[PDB]
Amino acid sequence: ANGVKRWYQKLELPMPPERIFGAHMMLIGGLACLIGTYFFASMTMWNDGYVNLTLRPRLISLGIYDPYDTEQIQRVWLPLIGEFSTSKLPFFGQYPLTMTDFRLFGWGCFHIGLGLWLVYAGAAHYYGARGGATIGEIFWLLPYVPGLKGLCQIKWFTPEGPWYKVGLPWGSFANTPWPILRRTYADALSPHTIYIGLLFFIWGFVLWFVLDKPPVPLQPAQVMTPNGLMPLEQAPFPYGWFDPYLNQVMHPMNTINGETTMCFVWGVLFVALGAYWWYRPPRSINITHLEDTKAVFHVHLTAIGYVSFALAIVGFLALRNHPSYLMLNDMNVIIYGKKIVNPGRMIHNMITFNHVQVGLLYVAAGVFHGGQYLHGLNISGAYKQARSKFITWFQNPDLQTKIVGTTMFVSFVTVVFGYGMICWNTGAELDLNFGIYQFRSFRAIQMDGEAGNIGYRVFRPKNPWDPTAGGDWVKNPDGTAKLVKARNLQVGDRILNEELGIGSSPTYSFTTIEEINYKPEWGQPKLYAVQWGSWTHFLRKVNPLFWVDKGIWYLQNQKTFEATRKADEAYLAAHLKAVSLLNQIDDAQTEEAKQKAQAELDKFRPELEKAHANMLEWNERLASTPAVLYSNLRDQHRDGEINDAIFFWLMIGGWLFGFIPLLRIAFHNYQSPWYRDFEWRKQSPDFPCIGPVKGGTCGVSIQDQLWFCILFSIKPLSAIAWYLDGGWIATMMARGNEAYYLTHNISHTGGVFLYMWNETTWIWTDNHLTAMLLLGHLIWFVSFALWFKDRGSRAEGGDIQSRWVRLMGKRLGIKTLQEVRFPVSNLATAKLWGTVFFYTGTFVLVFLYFADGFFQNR
Amino acid sequence: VMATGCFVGARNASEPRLGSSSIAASRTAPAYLREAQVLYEGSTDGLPKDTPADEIAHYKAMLAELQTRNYAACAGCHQVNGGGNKAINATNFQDAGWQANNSSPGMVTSIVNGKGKVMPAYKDKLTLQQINYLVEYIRRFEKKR
Amino acid sequence: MTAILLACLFVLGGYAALWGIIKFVVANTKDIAAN
Amino acid sequence: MTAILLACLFVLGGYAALWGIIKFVVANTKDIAAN
Amino acid sequence: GGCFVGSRDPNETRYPKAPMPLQNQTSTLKTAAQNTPGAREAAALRDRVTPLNLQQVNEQDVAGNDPLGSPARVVLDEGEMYRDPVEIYREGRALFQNNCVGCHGHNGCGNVPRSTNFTDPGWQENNSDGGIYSSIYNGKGIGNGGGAMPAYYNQLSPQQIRYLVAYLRAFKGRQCNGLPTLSDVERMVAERQ
Amino acid sequence: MWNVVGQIISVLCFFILTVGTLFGIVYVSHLLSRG
Amino acid sequence: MWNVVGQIISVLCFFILTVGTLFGIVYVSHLLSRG
Amino acid sequence: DISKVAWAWFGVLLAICLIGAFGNYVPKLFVKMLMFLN
Ligand code: 2GO
Ligand code: BCL
Ligand code: CLA
Ligand SMILES: CNCCOP(=O)(O)O[C@H](COC(=O)CCCCCCCCCCCC(C)C)OC(=O)CCCCCCCCCCCC(C)C
Ligand SMILES: CNCCOP(=O)(O)O[C@H](COC(=O)CCCCCCCCCCCC(C)C)OC(=O)CCCCCCCCCCCC(C)C
Ligand SMILES: CC(C)CCCCCCCCCCCC(=O)OC[C@@H](OC(=O)CCCCCCCCCCCC(C)C)OP(=O)(O)OCCN
Ligand code: HEC
Ligand code: HEC
Ligand code: SF4
Ligand SMILES: [Ca+2]
Repeated sequence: ANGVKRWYQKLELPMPPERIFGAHMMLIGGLACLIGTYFFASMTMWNDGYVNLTLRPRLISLGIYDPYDTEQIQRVWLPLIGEFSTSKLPFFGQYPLTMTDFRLFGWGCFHIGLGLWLVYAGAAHYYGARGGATIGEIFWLLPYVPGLKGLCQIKWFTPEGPWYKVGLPWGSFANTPWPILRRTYADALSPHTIYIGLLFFIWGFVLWFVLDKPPVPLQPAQVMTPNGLMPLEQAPFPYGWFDPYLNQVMHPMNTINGETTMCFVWGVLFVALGAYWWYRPPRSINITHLEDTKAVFHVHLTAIGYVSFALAIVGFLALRNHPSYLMLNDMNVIIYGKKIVNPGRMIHNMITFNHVQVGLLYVAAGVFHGGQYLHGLNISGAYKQARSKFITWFQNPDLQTKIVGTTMFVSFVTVVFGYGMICWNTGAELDLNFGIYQFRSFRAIQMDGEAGNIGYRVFRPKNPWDPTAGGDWVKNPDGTAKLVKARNLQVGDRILNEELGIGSSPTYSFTTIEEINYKPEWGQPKLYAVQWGSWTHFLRKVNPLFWVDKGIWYLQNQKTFEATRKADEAYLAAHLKAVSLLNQIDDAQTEEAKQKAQAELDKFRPELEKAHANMLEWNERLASTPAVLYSNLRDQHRDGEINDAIFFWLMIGGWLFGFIPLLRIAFHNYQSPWYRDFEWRKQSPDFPCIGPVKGGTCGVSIQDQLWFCILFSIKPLSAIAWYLDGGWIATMMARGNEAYYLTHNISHTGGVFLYMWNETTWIWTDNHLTAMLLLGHLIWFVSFALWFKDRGSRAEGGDIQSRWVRLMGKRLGIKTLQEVRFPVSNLATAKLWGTVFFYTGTFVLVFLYFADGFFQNR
Repeated sequence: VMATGCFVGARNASEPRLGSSSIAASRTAPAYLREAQVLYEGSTDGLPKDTPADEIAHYKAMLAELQTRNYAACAGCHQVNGGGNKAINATNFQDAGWQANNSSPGMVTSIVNGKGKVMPAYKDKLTLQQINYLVEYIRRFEKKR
Repeated sequence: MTAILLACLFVLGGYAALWGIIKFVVANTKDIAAN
Repeated sequence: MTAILLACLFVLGGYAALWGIIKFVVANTKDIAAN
Repeated sequence: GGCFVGSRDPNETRYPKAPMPLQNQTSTLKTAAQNTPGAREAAALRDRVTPLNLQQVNEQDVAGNDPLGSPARVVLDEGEMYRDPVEIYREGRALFQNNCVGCHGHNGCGNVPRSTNFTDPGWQENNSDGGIYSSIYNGKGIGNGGGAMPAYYNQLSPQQIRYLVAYLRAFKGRQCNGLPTLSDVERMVAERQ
Repeated sequence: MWNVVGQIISVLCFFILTVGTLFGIVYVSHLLSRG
Repeated sequence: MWNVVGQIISVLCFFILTVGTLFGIVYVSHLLSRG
Repeated sequence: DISKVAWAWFGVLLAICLIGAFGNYVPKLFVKMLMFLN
């Protein structure tokens, strides 16, 4: 509490309102100037990059960015404009410009104009509260720009100034004698929600009359398109409601018109809720400590975190298949010279994971900040006499250990289940022998087709149920190995691994057929013989989301489901009967019998072709029905996978793993039960320890629990990233086209570890992304310097280094070096910067898994 | 603040035709594929009778220049429609197995470098942006199965 | 819409389920101090 | 034999080199304590 | 981990092959068992199973350093290339299992995103042998050292790439359980390579 | 469905072996420092 | 001969800029934290 | 020191270890009890 600690804590709560208000208004104005520049960065003369690409789908949907507009403009407004001083537009003049460049420049300028003015008006409230300020204090870096000192004594934002430099003439909100103004923060909740309702109404008027998207049901009967004037329902997506990439009319609320009708809906709701609160503001005793801005800061901030998580979820679904993003896949997208696989989905993934990441940070930081309010209360005596039940509901220390311990138990059980299943199935997929057990892989041999006429040597047991049976090789009467055709494989049969070409399982010798004539519920339309070893395909159904999704889809699609089932049925019967006819040919034994047989097969054949084409086309019609929750790349149903089931369990376990430190902040900011047995009392929110006593105590403060939340949460977050970008999370080594994935029509990019090496071969083909990869790795491992129990070693070595450098200064007569003292971070600041370095390392590196492309092929 | 925009540079495109942005054309599928079809066919003849006079003559000037550098058109090895020639081993772009087992990024370098014996290198004939357009046109030849 | 509603309902359901467990423990261990 | 002797001598000269350096620093900063 | 490895398969002899030549195959300097109880069975058995061109090859012998190793100049003589299935199998499975499985799978059906899948008939029909050489030699895609399909012109010899080319045509129309066997190579070679 | 009854037996033995072993190293690490 | 000299000059500048920058980070760390 | 109860777990872990190795190595070697063969 003397070093660097007073720099990132210089602006703490509570604060006066004019100071919060003006500072927010200035940030708003600054964020509008930055978006201004992003509009300039989106014009059509620039390369694709990750900024202008995250904005383009939305700019298309608004009609600002026209995808099919090539005509160059040469005059538009004021007379004669080939190019000027910076030219016809400042510096945009050497370029050829279209209408969408002008729209983009118009919107960019507005943003910059309205931003700059919001910055000024915000400084009028901010500096105006203080009576006013000087150009030299506002800007502060003008003292050392000699000359300009006569215009750095001028006072701005003053109370009685001439109009153009006034600030707040009555000094503060509370003194100004306007009765409309509300005097507390509860009271003010009402005009705030009226103001927000009005911002909605503004966006809908702009949508309707400036962007020309009327609200449903007042949509136009026709729209203008690059091919002329077209009925709304046939005009393609940016212009009308017809989705080209799915080839269907869009629901009316799936369009930007749907969005302008919701503008008016939401606006009316917010205005009415504000009118209600104008007569009935919040009042209960449970809430009146929230007038302190330090306390509401906790409520608001972790609320916004939850809002951010909810944006991620809603946005993901709503837009995973929307024509805004798919339209990027036809725009010849080139980044750092390259050509991207599926840039639509990539950009979509980046926006949703960016919201996800904001959600975690703000929830955690809101809780941390709340822990600071509560520690304050304890350390001044008034925690024990808080009156709101939102504090007092959790004061009993024994309830606090019951809450925490059962959320540890729930975390434990569900993480053990998830991770334990991942481990079981990587054992299965890798065919590992443990001596005590042999893991066995999925393997499939087609049994219909022409592949069902391929022969195999088969070792057949007689009676698996008599231990001490044994088996024999299937043979001819002549003694030589009979080749069994795949159609005649039976359950129990063993085939040599090396007759199948398998070199990856050298520890066991045979594949066992465990199921014949198998057709995947969801998968390829074929019939198979299977070794299910240890691979647990049933685990897909251990997912409550498998069942809700499939039940609702069955209900919407019941009678094509039913006909597809009857087609499969008729086909399996035809296959079986055709296999018996083929077998009578094989074993016919005398050409009279062999002609009779071949003539029977020749007569059944047309009918077996009919049943196959029937099954094929019902199974194709079934696989093109609309998705509910689990989706294709073309918004079609897919069954849930082992991957989806693992992701369900990992969300429960891993978010509880990551959030148990936050419950420790909320309950144990002053005393945990380990502290309370010793009589200890944590004296501040950020102390590093108090140890070596009792074995050592590093990491009990609230600041540290915040850092341990951030780390532990890296684990569910990376589950989310792998799952968005198409990794397979249910094992560690899944290969892209392994027999299981191929037979069950699953597309994935890798499998835990394998994903990592699989995506990085794509990452290596971009030299900007490989530079990012190198820098990312270096930031991270340096966090270890700062996080290991080693600060004393670093202090005592730094000291040797300082002595030495001062010896060199004194010897060589170099005055700048005879008093060097190297600065060595203390333990608290080492933990802060260690968490910073750990976090940023990891998440630059994750950006790369998204930036490489979306390789899921659906 | 940081990305004040983002300084990514200006986009490389093809040749300019007066009054119609070439940079823009290079991201608008119907414009880029019209130029890909011209390169692919070696003529402006299969272009929509709706094509403007200026367009039809800019393409011809493009071809005439390429004819002096001994450029060989893609059609007629591969045909006007795909799926080349088994005789010459010329690739069939209509085939779905050929299409699934190629990425568009990968396809690029096989046109740049040429491919084994007969398919010629185009690195000294065409710009990398004109190869990108052709990879996009070849994509639209795919048939099912 | 159906997918968005299902996903949100499942997140709030995980919270509600945790509340119910954590309150089946509190209600039936009320005679025992944790320690 | 030649490569073996070279490697070995290069490691032994790595240590001998360092000592010499250190000896130069000690002698030429005699009478400056390093506090 | 150690000692309790299994019994060795009697069909994999350890009987020794002749040593790899010191002279470069591209040299312009001077160009390019007994009767003891079981020594003849062991030599005959080594002649089918133990590979001769598995080892990385002298640096002057790599295809980028070989005067006749460029895609434009290599000789793809079909009679020499599809002459002997034992040999294609002996050599190409060792080279493939080592170098190519990582990215193309243990079944050779594709592991790394967008990777080839050699069992696909449509892919087989539309590739030449010379085409397959070009993509091994050059790599596929833009990047340093080839793209996502890496280049091999330092790394492999022209003779090693040719065993790879012939082996890869045994993948045609097989199922997704490991690699082509000796009789896959033989049915491929009978149906004209 | 005998593969799903067989598979499940294995998976259940895996969980007893592993979680039994984990809480076996936690019980033997308490005898080496306190009991 | 001349390429080599040109390359030595770029490498020197890089060492002057990266080591130089690193020490400035230390000095700045020093001014914040204390003196 | 070891409790009776912790000695009776260490017995269940060994029964699961030789029910696994007995069914893994017996059909490999004795060519019987074919149900468990691979
Ligand atoms: C060919 C691959 C290539 C090479 C060059 C490479 C090598 C190495 C080395 C080395 C010497 O070999 C190191 C030391 C190293 C280090 C790292 N790399 Zn690294 N690395 C590569 C590539 C990359 C890339 C692109 C990325 C990393 C990422 C990272 C990161 C990871 C930091 C970290 O702690 O991350 C924790 C999260 C992990 C490991 C991901 C787990 C994902 C999984 C799907 C989650 C769910 C499943 C589990 C069983 C879950 C538990 C259950 C529950 C609690 C949720 C650091 C800098 C990083 C990352 O994983 O971040 C989460 C990252 O994004 N790396 N990495
Ligand atoms: C919606 C209610 C608000 C909230 C409103 C208030 C108000 C008002 C008060 C507090 C107060 C407290 N809150 Mg709070 N607080 C919220 C969330 C949290 C969370 C959390 C993990 O999310 C924690 C750990 C805390 C903890 C705390 C303490 C710092 C403090 C008093 C102890 C305690 O109450 O234990 C809390 C323990 C928990 C176990 C609760 C966790 C569950 C929360 C309620 C909801 C999560 C679900 C969310 C809706 C899911 C989102 C949906 C999806 C996005 C689709 N709050 C949410 C955002 N909180 C009091 C205070 O004094 O601080 C200044 C106080 O008066
Ligand atoms: C990049 C990794 C890195 C570097 C360069 C260092 C550097 C050092 N460590 Mg730290 N350390 C690291 C990581 C690193 N460490 C990790 C991962 C851990 C966890 C185990 C630690 C734990 C740790 C302990 C406990 C201690 C140290 C100590 C030391 C110092 C040894 C004294 C000395 O040998 O002088 C020789 C100097 C060098 C050999 C390094 C030269 C500078 C390097 C090469 C490059 C600068 C690179 C940097 C990333 C550049 C960014 C610059 C910016 C402009 C881009 C030295 C300053 C000791 C010490 O005395 O404390 C001061 C010490 O006690 N290290
Ligand atoms: C490339 N192919 C992957 C995507 O394929 P597709 O779109 O077909 O299928 C899914 C499935 O649906 C879900 O996956 C819904 C969540 C279920 C909750 C399951 C139950 C959740 C309960 C957890 C409660 C935790 C509490 C108690 C701490 O695609 C998605 O929706 C995933 C994208 C969304 C991104 C994740 C959003 C954040 C995760 C939840 C945040 C939680 C926080 C508020 C803490
Ligand atoms: C009284 N002593 C103890 C109590 O006080 P106490 O510990 O807070 O004092 C610290 C400690 O010392 C360090 O913490 C070491 C830094 C030097 C290592 C030097 C090594 C740094 C290199 C690391 C880079 C690796 C990354 C890139 C992977 O307080 C701080 O340094 C606080 C951190 C603030 C630093 C701000 C950096 C911004 C400067 C950027 C612009 C400078 C130049 C560009 C002009
Ligand atoms: C695995 C490990 C544990 C085992 C270590 C192996 C040890 C092997 C010992 C290495 C033996 C080398 C001799 C062979 C050789 O040097 O060859 C001929 C060499 O003739 C000699 O000088 C002969 C004199 C050799 C008398 C030296 C005895 C060595 C002592 C070992 C001490 C080990 C310690 C204590 C660490 O030729 P030239 O250099 O002239 O020509 C270049 C060759 N192109
Ligand atoms: C003279 C014939 C000829 C001309 C002209 C020709 N090609 Fe080819 N091309 C071939 C043959 C032959 C192959 C088969 C390559 C091989 O051996 O595998 C092929 C292969 C291809 C492939 C498949 C490559 C791959 O990787 O798999 C593409 C794409 C292709 N050509 C595009 C073009 C384009 C684009 C042009 C014109 C710009 C063009 N070709 C001109 C003959 C030609
Ligand atoms: C690093 C991963 C990787 C390794 C190692 C690798 N490949 Fe590939 N391979 C790919 C990818 C990715 C493709 C798809 C390229 C494309 O279209 O984008 C591919 C494609 C191919 C193609 C088809 C080329 C064509 O033009 O159609 C052949 C042939 C090929 N690989 C053979 C091999 C052989 C032989 C080896 C070992 C020598 C090998 N590969 C090693 C990743 C790899
Ligand atoms: S090593 Fe550090 S954290 Fe641990 S007791 Fe000592 S000073 Fe505290
Ligand atoms: Ca990706």
